[PDB]
Amino acid sequence: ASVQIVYKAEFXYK
Amino acid sequence: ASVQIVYKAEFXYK
Repeated sequence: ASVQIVYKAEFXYK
Repeated sequence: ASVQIVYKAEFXYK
C-alpha cells in the first residue's frame, strides 16, 4: 500500500 | 480538460 495525493482545481492511503 | 499532478514513490493535462 501507498500514500496517494492528487491535484486535479481540487487537492487526498490505499 | 485539466492539469493533473499525482504523487503515489513516483511524481505528471488530460
